[PDB]
Order: sequence, then structure tokens, then C-alpha cells
Amino acid sequence: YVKPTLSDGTCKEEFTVNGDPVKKVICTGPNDTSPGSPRHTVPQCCYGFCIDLLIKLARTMNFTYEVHLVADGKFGTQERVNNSNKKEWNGMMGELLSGQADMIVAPLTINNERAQYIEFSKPFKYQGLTILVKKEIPRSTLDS
Amino acid sequence: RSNGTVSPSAFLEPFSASVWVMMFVMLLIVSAIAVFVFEYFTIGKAIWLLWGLVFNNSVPVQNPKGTTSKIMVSVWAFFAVIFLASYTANLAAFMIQEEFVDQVTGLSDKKFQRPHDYSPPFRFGTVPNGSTERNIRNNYPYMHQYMTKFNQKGVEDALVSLKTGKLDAFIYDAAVLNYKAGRDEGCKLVTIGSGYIFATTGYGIALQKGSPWKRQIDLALLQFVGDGEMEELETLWLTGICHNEKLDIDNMAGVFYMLAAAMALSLITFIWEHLF
Amino acid sequence: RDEGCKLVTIGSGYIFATTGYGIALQKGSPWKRQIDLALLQFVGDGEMEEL
Amino acid sequence: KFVKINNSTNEGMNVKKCCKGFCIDILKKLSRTVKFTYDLYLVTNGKHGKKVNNVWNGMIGEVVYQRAVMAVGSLTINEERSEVVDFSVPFVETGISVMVS
Amino acid sequence: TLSSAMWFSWGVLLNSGIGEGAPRSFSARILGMVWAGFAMIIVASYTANLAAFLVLDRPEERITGINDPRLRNPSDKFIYATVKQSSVDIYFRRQVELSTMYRHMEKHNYESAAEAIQAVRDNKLHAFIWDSAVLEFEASQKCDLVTTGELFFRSGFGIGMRKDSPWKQNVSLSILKSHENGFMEDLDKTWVRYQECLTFENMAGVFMLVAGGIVAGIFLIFIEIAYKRHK
Amino acid sequence: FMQPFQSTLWLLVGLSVHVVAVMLYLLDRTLSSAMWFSWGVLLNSGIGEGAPRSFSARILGMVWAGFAMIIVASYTANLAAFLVLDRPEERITGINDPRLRNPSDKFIYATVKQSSVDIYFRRQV
Amino acid sequence: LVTTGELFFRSGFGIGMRKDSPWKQNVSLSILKSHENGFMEDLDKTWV
Repeated sequence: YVKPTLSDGTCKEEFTVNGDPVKKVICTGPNDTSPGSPRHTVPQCCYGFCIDLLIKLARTMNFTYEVHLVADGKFGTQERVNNSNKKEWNGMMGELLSGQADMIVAPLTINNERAQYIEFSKPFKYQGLTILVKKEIPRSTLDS
Repeated sequence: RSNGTVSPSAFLEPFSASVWVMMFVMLLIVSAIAVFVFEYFTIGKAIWLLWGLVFNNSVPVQNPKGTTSKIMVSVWAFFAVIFLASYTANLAAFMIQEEFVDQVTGLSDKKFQRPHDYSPPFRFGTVPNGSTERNIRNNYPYMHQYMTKFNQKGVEDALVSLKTGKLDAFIYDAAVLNYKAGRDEGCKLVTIGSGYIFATTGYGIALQKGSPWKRQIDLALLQFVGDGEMEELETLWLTGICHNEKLDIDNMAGVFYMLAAAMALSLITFIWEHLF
Repeated sequence: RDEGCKLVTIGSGYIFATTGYGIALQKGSPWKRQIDLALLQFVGDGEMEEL
Repeated sequence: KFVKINNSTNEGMNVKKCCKGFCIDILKKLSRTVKFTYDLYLVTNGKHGKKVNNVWNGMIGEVVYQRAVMAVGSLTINEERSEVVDFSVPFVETGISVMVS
Repeated sequence: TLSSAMWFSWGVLLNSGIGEGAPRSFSARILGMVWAGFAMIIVASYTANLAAFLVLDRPEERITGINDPRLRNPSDKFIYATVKQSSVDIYFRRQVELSTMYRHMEKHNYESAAEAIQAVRDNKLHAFIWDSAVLEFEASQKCDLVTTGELFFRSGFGIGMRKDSPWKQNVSLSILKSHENGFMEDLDKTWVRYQECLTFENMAGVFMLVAGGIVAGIFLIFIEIAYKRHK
Repeated sequence: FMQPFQSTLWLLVGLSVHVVAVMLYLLDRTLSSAMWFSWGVLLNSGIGEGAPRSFSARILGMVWAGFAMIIVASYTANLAAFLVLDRPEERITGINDPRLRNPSDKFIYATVKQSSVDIYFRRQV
Repeated sequence: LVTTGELFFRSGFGIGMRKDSPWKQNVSLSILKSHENGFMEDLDKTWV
């Protein structure tokens, strides 16, 4: 989840339905969600499944983290660079293929081209594709 | 499941909602209007005949006598025909709809928590020397130390005996269990949880400890999954027999109880009125 | 595969002259027998219904 | 498929466009099973065939003038067609049918 | 007895039981018996028609599967979506039969995983394919849209790493241990498992006529009284 | 008979109607008349001798008529459901159908030992 | 008895000679022309 920070900057005060506080962290994601704007570094707030798993992992062995959201906003595929004849990885995966990189952790699927350059780990979920269409509105209820 | 699973839907009827109460108050207002027109003892007879025509014309009445009264009686009778037709259609629609129920709806539940002091103790079908036994032993010993009394020979003997009725429920790998449930004759066997797992992990072609084959095998197998061969192969080799192919005495016990309670309340009211 | 199957061919396919399609060839071509038995094998070994 | 305009500009060229479908698959399987190479090319000079002035207008004409060697496609067997050029075993049933809206 | 005979004929069909019909002719009585049987046949046929209409309650035929003809052969009715050309467009490009239909969707691709989900609620485009978990949660929480079909390309998620780094083995072992221990089931329970999710129209769209007739009954009574009094 | 729903349903319904008629006559205090009226209401016969004594008995009769209508509706719905269950048998269509792709104990099928369908068969492993 | 199921492995009947026959082409053209002028339909209506 991505939510705007508070005035003091410390996003807090959220207790779960079971009587427990939901853990939160600080992300430096791009300010202007819309394109063509003066992009900056907002200190937004992130929390969810992935962040909970990350906190568990961090406590597990040993380290510290500086989680920051991606630049482009796209998962990552292959596309030949414009005004040239080479190819480079765009989006999130490009960040992993560069200095920032480290330990990208997000709902990133498993493929072949992706598996060719980088190494994965054992999965932590299982999913299909599940075509989605708008639900019909039933108009037959003995009204007429 | 021991026998057929059907939903009586005694309390699932479209009644017990706001629509029924609204119809009741509307018919009360209609009866009041009819009484007012008739007057322009008979009130009780009018109520009795209205309730009858709501149910059936099997209750004769001589309360109404007029032109406008006859007109509204005819209109209300037409609405009675409409209402009974609607009830028949709704009951037919219920007839064409059927749903089943589960038994435990969870692995770490009360049923597999204290079998001794809860009904006749259950039977936990499991096989020793396997992954599932190791995971159960490592997770919590109580269920394991109770299930150690029933460790069947293999796979065929266990569910053969269960079909004979000796055992209660089987705990084993999910894929082979799904295949067997889809393949068995009569489709009298089914998983308690409809596609519910507890410790989801995949299979694996176990290599050695660092042999220079891992990269090529992993890439090739991922390519196989991506190319769609696995789906066709699973359709060819792993498909169930039925699987994808989709007024009893006690079906209305609640209605019986409600009618008995209403009769008792009517008797109590009659006794009070006789006293009063 | 019509537009919502508005129209259907009349009759149960009772074709007045059942002939069938086919691959033509040259007069006395060397390949005739080879492709003839090849087509027979193809029909026999379950591929035509797949296509 | 050869590309030609019309009138005095009808002198065109042979643009490269590649085709696919049902007959292409059986042709490919035949080539795999018999191991012979080919240079498939379309024709735009007529239709399946129509005997005009005791001469043949393409398709069957192309086979009967030794320009081509087979005519894989949607040909139909007939008395006269089988009289001028040999055939192969039919591989899909068909005939004449009625279909009115 | 014109009023009585009219009421009798009108109410015989409805089982009104007026009892005001005693015609002299016996042939009239036989014809009336036949006509009562005819009317009961009519009402039985009407009940059968209503039952048939209720039974035929499946008019919508939303697309299902992967190779259904309306998908393998797209039309101008609705448009599909691919969500920003990532992790799905690769799968479509790899294949062939779908790649034939990829040209139509090659340009109407969206640019986010939320603008598209808004557009479906905006009734501008109704077709979406994405990861199963996201769509399932958005269907459960937003009890407005429903997804169908059969799963395909069954590949799970996974934490990432880079080339050759000294963390891989330890992280994989830890995540496997978390799977076995039961952490993941508990976490999935508390994050994405439950969000939000004689008809009333029968006497809502019909009883208005009865109420109006009941209200007008006083007016009809006044009209009858005036007709009686005037002459 | 009403075997598709239950014979025990029939017996229980008869016991219930007789018991309800008995208690209805008891609370009013024409026992034969009351029994005939009770049977006719649940039978549309319309004996015509029915005459409640107390308004509570009137409400009891109304509730009884409603319950009888509900029972009739349920029985008719079950009969219609059994009618729509016509042709329970399913057709063994094609070679890919599981019930034929998976054989059974008896399944007595054969062919001509010296036919040509055997030539087609043995070639398909 | 009933003919349930749908047909599979379709193929035709015919008339067969040896490789060296002085009638094969003639008999084939004759049966084809008879068919096409419409001879079969009469017999299928009459007999089967």
C-alpha cells in the first residue's frame, strides 16, 4: 500500500481488527504519480503482505533496509533501445540489473527470460491468470 | 460423505425478511379498506376469508355482498393466483439449485484437537516414513501421538478400509489424493476441503549437491511450463472420471416446529380470552 | 462461427453430390504413389481430426 | 503472391507475403514425411478452374502446362478435372449444401 | 341478475365463489363446466410458462476458457487488456495462436494495474487478465465485478536476487521453513481472505396496482352512490 | 405414489393433521364435523359445515390453511424436480469420454476378430 | 439398439482391383460420373 505521510511525517495509529498494530515503514517513492511533472522524493508510507514478509526476513538472519519504490512504475520486460540497435531491461528489473538493485521483493512472477539473467528463490504463492469481465446486472426478479 | 448431502432450505426461503412483513401490512391495510367499503362480526369473517384466499378457497365465507366488494375480491383473488404461481416458480428454482457441505473445514480445528472427550474419537489415516508424518510430528505432537495408533499399510489398503467404514479421514499428499478422488468409481469419495491445502509446496526432480546440471535443467523445465506442454500433458494423463463433470420427512422440520409453536400460542391466547 | 449463429444451413447436410476435396497433380507424376500412401497413413494415424 | 496493377501499369513485381491455414499444415507435414523442398507461390490469373475456349485458365492450367508440380489448396474432384490431370485420395468430405437465412 | 351473472362469470376463473350464477338452461350449465375446465387448463399452462421462464434463467454467456472462439477470433463488441505490457505480454508473444490475436490488443494496452480496474467500473472496457491473487481480492472486496474462467500458466511468485550473491541459499531455506511452519497460511488469512463479501420485486412492481385499486375503491363507491341517487 | 418424496412424509402428515384437528376441537369445547372440515380444507373438498367458535380457533384455521398450502407447494415442487430429473443416464459419446476411456469390470464390447477396425486399432499404440 | 456417439476415423468404401487392371481409370471415372449425375441418391433413398 502507498499512502501519503502525515504532517509530522510519522505515519502511525492503525490497529488491526484483531487488536494489533500493523507495521509500517518509510518509502521514498516518486511524488508526482502523473507523468510530465517535477518528480521528487516524497516520504510516503508502505505496509502490506510484502512488507510483513520483509520484516520477518530482516529479523531472521541479519540486515537493515532502505526500501524505496521504483522509478518507472513497470514490472520489467525487454525492449530495444530507441535511436540504437541494442537492448536493455526497462522498468523494475532494470533497477536490479544496475547499482541500486540488491534484493527486489514484490509480487514479481517467474518466467524464462527473467530466469536467464538473474536467479530466483522458491515461490511463496501460486497463481493463474483468471480472465476478468464486468459482472452482469440481473434484471429478472419477478418485477414484471 | 456417508450419504447424500442436500440442503432442506427450511429457513432459506424468501420469507423471514422485510418483504413478507411489508406484504402482511399491505394486506392488513387492504382488509381495512375492504371492511370500510363493506360498512359503507363481519370484520372477523372478512379477515378469515382474506386469510383463506391467501391460502386457498377451501374456507367458504358469506361476509361480502356488493359490487365494489366483489370487484376488490376478484382483484385480490387474481393477486392470490399470481402469488401462488410465484411461490411455485421460486420453489422450482430452488429445486434446480443444489449445494453440498463440508465436514471439518480446517486441519487445525477442534475435531482434530481432542478426539477423546469429543464424540466417539476419530480415525486419522496416515502413513509412516513420509513427508506428511515428519511435518505433523514437527508441528505439534498431540495430533501425531494420537494418530500413531492407526498407521495403515500403504495407500490402497487405507482407503479400501475407509470405504469399508473402518477409518474416518485420510491425511496424505494432495496431488495423489485428488487423482484418486477423481478416478474412484461412483464418486463417493471427496476431499473434506474443496481444494484446500495447508503447507503448499511443489514437487521436484532432485539433483545432487551442486552438480553442473542445475542451470540447464531448471531453464529447460521453466521453458516447458511456459510453452504450454504441461497443460496438455496433464489433460492427457491426469484427469478424473467425474471430477469436472458437474420432500423428505426432515426437510421441513422447522416449519413443523413453527406451526406447533403458533398453535400453542393460539391455544394460550384462547385460554386467556376465556379467562378474560 | 457466424455472428451469434443467426442463420443455419437447411437440412442435415444431405449433400446432393458427395465428392470431397483433394490435391491435384501432374499427369503421371513420379510422386503420386508416395503422397497417396502418405495421405492414407496421415488419415489412419490420427492427425486429420486434430487439424 | 505476385503483385500487378492494371492497364499500362499492370507490370508489377513479386511482393513477399507469407500464408498460413489448413492446407499449409498438411503440405508441411507431407514435406516432413517425404523430405522434399518447395518454393510455394500464389497465383492471381483466374480461379480454381473454368474451361474456356477449350483451354485452361490457370490453377489446373498451371499444373497442366508443366509450370508447377502440385496444386495444394481447395480443389474439388470432378469428372472433367480428373480427366485432364491425375488426382490423389480425397482428404475431407464435401459436396453441395443449402443455407438460407 | 346482470350484475350477478357478470360477477359469476368473472369470478369462476378466479375461484371467487360468488355463487350468483344459476342460469336456466342446462346446455348453458354444461358449457360453463367446460369453460371452467378450459380456464383451469389456461392457468395450468400459465404456471408452466412461468416455470419455463424461471428455468431458462441463463441468458448471459460470458466468455470462459482460453481458446473460446470469441477470444481466438476477437470482434468489435468489447476490447481486451494486458496491463502495461509486463509479465503477460511476454507470455502472449511466446505463443503463436494467441500471437495471431495479439495484434488487436497490441495497442489498447493500459499503463497501470489500477487505471484499468477503474475503467471496468467506468464501463468503457470489459476484459482483463492479470495475476490470480490481485483479481480475486478485487472481486471479493469490491462486490460489484466477478471473474470466471480456468487457471492457466500456473507459475507462482518469488523473491528476487541478482546473478550470484551470498544470500540466495539462506533466504530460500528461510522462506521454505516459513512455508512449513504455518506462517504463510496465517498471514494470508489476515491480509487477503475476507473483505466485505419470492423476490421483493414480485410484490414491489405488482402490488402498486392493488394499492391503487384499493384507494380508488372509495371513489368507485361514491360514483355508484351518485349514480343511484341521481336517478 | 408419493414415494419420490417420502412415505414417512405421508404418515407424518396424516398424524399431524389428525392431531391438530383433535386439539382444535378440544380448545373450542361436532367432532365429526370438525374432522370433516379439517380434512376438506387440506383437500379443497369444501364440506361446508365448518364454523369456528372462537377467534383463536379462526386464527388456528388460517395458520392450518397456510401450512396445508405450503405442504402442497412443497410436494408439487418435489414432483416437478423429479420430473426434470428425466433421463438420468448419460450417453457414452466419443472415444475421449472418461467412462469409456476408463474401462470397467464387465463393459462387454468386442469386434470382428478378422475385421479392418483391428488394423486401424493395433496401429494406434 | 441405438447409434449413440459421434463418428471418428472417417474413410470411404470402394471397388478394388489389382495394380495391373485394364479398367481402374475407366471404372473410377464411371463411378464418379454416375454419382455426380446423381445416381447414388436414388439408391440410398431406395435401400438404406
